[PDB]
Amino acid sequence: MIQRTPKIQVYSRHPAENGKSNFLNCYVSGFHPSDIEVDLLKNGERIEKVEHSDLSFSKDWSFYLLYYTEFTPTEKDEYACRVNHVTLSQPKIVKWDRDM
Amino acid sequence: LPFERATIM
Amino acid sequence: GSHSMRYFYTAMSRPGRGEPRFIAVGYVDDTQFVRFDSDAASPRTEPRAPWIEQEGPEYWDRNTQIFKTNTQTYRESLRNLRGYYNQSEAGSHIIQRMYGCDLGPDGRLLRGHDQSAYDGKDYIALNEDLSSWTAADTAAQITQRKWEAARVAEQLRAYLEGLCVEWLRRYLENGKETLQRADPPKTHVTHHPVSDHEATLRCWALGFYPAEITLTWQRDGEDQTQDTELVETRPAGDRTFQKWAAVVVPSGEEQRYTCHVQHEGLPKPLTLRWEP
Repeated sequence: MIQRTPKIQVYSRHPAENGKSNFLNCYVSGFHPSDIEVDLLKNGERIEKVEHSDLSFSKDWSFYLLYYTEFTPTEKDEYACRVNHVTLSQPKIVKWDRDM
Repeated sequence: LPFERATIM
Repeated sequence: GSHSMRYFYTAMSRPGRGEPRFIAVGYVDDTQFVRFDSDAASPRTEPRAPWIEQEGPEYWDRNTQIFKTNTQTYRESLRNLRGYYNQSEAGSHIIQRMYGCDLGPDGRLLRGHDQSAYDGKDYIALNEDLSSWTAADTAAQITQRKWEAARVAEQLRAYLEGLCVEWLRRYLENGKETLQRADPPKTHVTHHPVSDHEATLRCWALGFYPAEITLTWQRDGEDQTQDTELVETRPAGDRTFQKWAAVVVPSGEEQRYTCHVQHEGLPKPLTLRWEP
């Protein structure tokens, strides 16, 4: 079977500003097959109430999903997205970076 | 509105 | 003012973990408006944009009937295709389908689409004439022969030129405040040293709809294609999309570089520079 590994982007809905409520997004895309596990992390710990978009796919047949949760960014809380997929040996962690 | 017929492949 | 409607079907087997899951979603342009999930506690078509919610019980019941029949049809298709490829009963497999209609800025049908795939590979597609099929391999030819016997193409052509277009145009009128509103990108340029002698210029586009945009960097008025890091357009979560493009430049040749932005929402194409 031909399998495709996900691309991962971690970013906020609005420009990030400390102490202002916002949304933390993790967009996974270009993957196949569709089964995937995505968690959002705050200082290494799994965030509880994360939501996600309905399963859809692009013109090349690859799947994409948006995972998101409300959050209030601060100077020193660290955020990340953890992704596992059949194509990956061990989960991938992508850190949230304000300039990315 | 979606296509009304389903056809077995 | 070009518009399209698409439905996206994913059917996935999972041997040892129940019957195959079927899920349908429908879009106008970059806006999803309906879903159906055979796994949901109570499987039924649900609204996913406010402008569809006004449709009556007979719409919802009609959609639900079709998606329930498709759930069962696609279960048989999965069985059939596993056979066509001599595959074992142990692996999981996926059938995908995307179909719909494109309109021009006049609201007239530009063209129709109907394509299916198996395990992420093209399987069978309706040709642009809406009367014949392209089958990818000898397995797909079996599907092609079944589909000619049921006169599928003829049924698709009547739908794509008829109902598909008429309902798209209804949705476009009911959701006109969002579906026919283009929101231009908000844009800026950032500068970050990477070393003493180089810096990163990053050109940002935020808050735009629809997703289609072009972002390019130029050095002395020529395209910097091989040297631009271009990120995939991504959803903000509020209907809008985001994109950036970056170049690493010599210090201080920064002023030789220009970011160019094209989007339907804009009064005029934009040319931006780093503003120290």
